Amino acid sequence: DLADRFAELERRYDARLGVYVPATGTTAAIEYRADERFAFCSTFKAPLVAAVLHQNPLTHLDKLITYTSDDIRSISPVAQQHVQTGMTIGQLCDAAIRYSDGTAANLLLADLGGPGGGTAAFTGYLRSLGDTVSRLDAEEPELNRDPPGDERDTTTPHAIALVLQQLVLGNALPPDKRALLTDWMARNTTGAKRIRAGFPADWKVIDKTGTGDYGRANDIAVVWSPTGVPYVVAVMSDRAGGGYDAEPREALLAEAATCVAGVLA
Ligand SMILES: *C(=O)[C@@H]([C@@H]1N=C(C(=O)O)[C@@H](S[C@@H]2CN[C@H](C(=O)N(C)C)C2)[C@@H]1C)[C@@H](C)O
Repeated sequence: DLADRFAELERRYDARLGVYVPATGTTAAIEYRADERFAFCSTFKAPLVAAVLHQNPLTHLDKLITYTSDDIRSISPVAQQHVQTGMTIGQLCDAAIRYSDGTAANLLLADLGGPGGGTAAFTGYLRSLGDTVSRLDAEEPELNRDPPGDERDTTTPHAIALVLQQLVLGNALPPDKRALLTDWMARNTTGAKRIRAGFPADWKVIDKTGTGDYGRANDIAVVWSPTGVPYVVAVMSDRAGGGYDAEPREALLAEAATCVAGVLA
């Protein structure tokens, strides 16, 4: 019984866990707290890259963006290496997805442009995909810091799974732009201990992680069975009971993903 297993994990990790897998052909939707709000943390960077791709000719990827010391305000493993030379939009998309680079995401928000440093256009992009739930209100680092229960900078496992499904499996993007997004997520370096850890090696996994204060740990993925049947898997968690400094616990996500993988196999 999945719901019992997920409740057990909540008790084990003193956590709140949300899980959504959209219905398919012959699988029912899997849902646990799936309509509860959880902080996006860095999972917003997947739809952000989609927004930027959609908004511009493909060769906008080649535009050089320059930035400086006062632009580095959050974990930025790539942008910190590159501050002296600048980064192209393509490099920024790569870093935002594959290293979950915060400065890259801030610069991409600015590229999208408009009110709230790009957060309003980002939210507008989600609305165009029929997501009337999610909202982005701040950039890095503030978007990870909203107190438990606060709706700012939140999505739900349900809302984000339906968004990701459109982006990767559906027709939200033209095939060329879709492939760019899928490949970046395929090559993610931050997800080995999350949804990836719950699925057997012969299943393909592409994903974007999120980690934040109050013990926040998220992962959104598309997985393909060894016969090429795709499923979207959104797992979100927090450990608000430990306060602001509560440690995120990836193991929770690995276990929840293992439970999902068992139903889908
Ligand atoms: C987004 O959630 C935030 C960043 N996203 C992270 C993630 O998805 O895991 C981490 S960065 C990632 C894990 N640690 C590695 C690292 O190189 N350092 C921590 C230095 C890579 C991060 C909280 C947001 C700040 O963009």
